[PDB]
Amino acid sequence: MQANFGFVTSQTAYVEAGVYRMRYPEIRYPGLIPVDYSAPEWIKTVDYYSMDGVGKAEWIADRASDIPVVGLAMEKATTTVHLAGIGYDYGLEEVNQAIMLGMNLPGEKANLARLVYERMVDRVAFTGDAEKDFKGLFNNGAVTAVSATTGNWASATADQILADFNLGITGLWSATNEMVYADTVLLPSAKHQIIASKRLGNEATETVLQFLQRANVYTAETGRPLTIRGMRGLNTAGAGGVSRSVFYRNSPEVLKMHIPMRHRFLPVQVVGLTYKVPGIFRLGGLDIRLPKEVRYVDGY
Amino acid sequence: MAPYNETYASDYAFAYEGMVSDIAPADIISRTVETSAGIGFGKIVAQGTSDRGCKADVSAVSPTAPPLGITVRSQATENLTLDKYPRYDGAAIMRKGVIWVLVTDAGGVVAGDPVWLKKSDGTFSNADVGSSGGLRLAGCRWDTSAANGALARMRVDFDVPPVAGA
Amino acid sequence: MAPYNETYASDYAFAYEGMVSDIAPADIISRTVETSAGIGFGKIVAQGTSDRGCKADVSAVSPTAPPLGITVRSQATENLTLDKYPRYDGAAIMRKGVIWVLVTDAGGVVAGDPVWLKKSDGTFSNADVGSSGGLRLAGCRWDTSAANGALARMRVDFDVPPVAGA
Repeated sequence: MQANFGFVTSQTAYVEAGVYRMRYPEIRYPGLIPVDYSAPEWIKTVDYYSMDGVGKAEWIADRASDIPVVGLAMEKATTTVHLAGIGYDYGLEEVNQAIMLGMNLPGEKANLARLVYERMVDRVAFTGDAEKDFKGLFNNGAVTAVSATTGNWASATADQILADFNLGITGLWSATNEMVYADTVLLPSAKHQIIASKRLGNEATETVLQFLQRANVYTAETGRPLTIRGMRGLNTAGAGGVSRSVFYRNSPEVLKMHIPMRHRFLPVQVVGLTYKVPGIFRLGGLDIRLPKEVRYVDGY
Repeated sequence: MAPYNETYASDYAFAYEGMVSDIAPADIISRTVETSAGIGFGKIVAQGTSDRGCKADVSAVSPTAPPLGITVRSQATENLTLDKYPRYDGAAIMRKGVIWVLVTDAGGVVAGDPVWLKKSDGTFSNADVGSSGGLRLAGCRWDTSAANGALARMRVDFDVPPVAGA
Repeated sequence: MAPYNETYASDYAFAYEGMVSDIAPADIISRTVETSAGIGFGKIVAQGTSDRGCKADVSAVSPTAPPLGITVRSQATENLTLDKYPRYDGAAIMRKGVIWVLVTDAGGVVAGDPVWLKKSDGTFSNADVGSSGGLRLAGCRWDTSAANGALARMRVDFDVPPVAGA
């Protein structure tokens, strides 16, 4: 590559009008984590309540006033919101040399700033910073992490694969007193693909990934297929650098992420033939309110 | 539609060779390039013979003749030299801000370290070379942990006189 | 209508613990608080282990590992710690301006004096303690005559390396 804003082109050549940017892994947080941005800007905390009630119903008589009563109680919890920023700057003759070439430097530095903002939001959502203690989905220390029943998923028959995969869903179903079913499953990339292309038995027609899509606790009784999604950063997240997989329910009442301020550009300040535009965005960390509805299994 | 040098990177890189990081203060100084070949972007420069010129040759800097500063990435530079300031050109030296530079050390650097200049080539490192061929830029410090041959940002102040180390 | 802590003062006070006094230059630096408890407003800070963090513990600073700067009074700080930067928060360190700080010396200070740091607690004074437990912030000076335990403004420059004093 080069950084000169100027290229030597021939007069008998065609200059194809296509901007090809370099490739990066996809954004992948939208649709895997619920994000709600409705808090007023420059708030400092976020509050949320609960509610629980008790009562009993008995048999009464034509005159005996045995009618019982009900009661209520509440509890409150809180989280926080922090500030960060990124922005660009440029010289005078740089932008004037890019203007007579039809480049629009101020508008070409905003596209990439938005892109890197999305990158930052993704990194905050799916892992932690250890500067604000923003525990991520893949490393939250408040959820239970168990080990697989001797399954390396390489040189392993599909009996072991099925047992290990159903271990996560059977271990989360009994952990909530048989009330909730796993909705989505995130596996390491290396092992989402070993299980994606092999047959159940020596003689079969379906793959061990296509078998657990259905034929599980969640998909047969309620009628939707289980979202076995293949993930990127789970390859070595684990107890001893071993792969982790995550089973969870994916509702706004389990997970949340608060972004009060999305991304802002402030006025330009001119200091001696240099223009400096600062950009700020104010967001908080990922919150896992129900830790018993998220399960980690290591060693796949 | 040029797909050469595609590496399918996990996420965006950090910076380029001589890019700055925004902050309120910066002494940026206009000098004229004196070397026959150009001068690279994140490089150290010495005091020229033209009373406002600079050279890329820092083999003879001393506490009595301290280095002048560090060039910055300009992005509008005559398109004949790829990423350099051509001969007879405004150089834009910086001597107060925070700038990304290239690391030349075996074990790498961490957050707060001394900055040592190797006079032979003009490369920055963590410790002295050991044969009266290195200076210490007294007011200078790192700001990033980086491995060998990687980009790290450092904070620089060239008004503090250098220290000779044998 | 709160009249507690009424002293019927003769005239307005001078400043608060960590307030700044206006001037064109200031390096204000964003760091993340690493100590379990917060960090006070006009306080010295050391270099953290998080590559951008800071600690209030300066018991091990040396000329090789100089202190990082001085925090400033923010006035928007989470209202759970009274006047502090809570854990995991932007710290706003300053290292160039003029700032009001607290004096810890028997005889007080006058206009132009050296600034000595006591590594044991992290308090500023006029002269060295005398048991290899004090540093001199080489580029630093006072700007007000003040008695013991009063507020005095000082001018600070942290790019100059400190001096060890036994």
